[PDB]
Amino acid sequence: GLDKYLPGIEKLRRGDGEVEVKSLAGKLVFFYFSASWCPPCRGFTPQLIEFYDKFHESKNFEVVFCTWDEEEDGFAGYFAKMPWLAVPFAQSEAVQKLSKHFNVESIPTLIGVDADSGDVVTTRARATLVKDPEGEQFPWKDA
Repeated sequence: GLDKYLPGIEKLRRGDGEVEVKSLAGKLVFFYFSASWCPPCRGFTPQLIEFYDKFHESKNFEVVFCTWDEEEDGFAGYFAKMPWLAVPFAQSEAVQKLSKHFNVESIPTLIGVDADSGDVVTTRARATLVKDPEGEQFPWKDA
């Protein structure tokens, strides 16, 4: 499923180490496009962390940080503040291609896909999450 979005990437960062992309089986996967330099990201990130801590297990999803930072030691200090996963900085090319695939023109953006089928579930989770903190309408399915 996730082969389409992250061609040939087999591992993702988690805290200080990594995890196999295989460990995402069965989950809804949210790609989070953000950067340390982005002003509206600052306010949205804590809202996403709150939702994630409350619901990642019970609503069975994962978040994968897809960085738009272009400085290496930017990224790392920035991802250290997040509880979820990240595309490794060295694989920024995959992130750029993913961003184009989903027509992400601005950040923050949050796109949810089904790990197993690859189907896109929601492209507007950044807007809907802020209006639905208790996830009553999760996963905010696209028309």
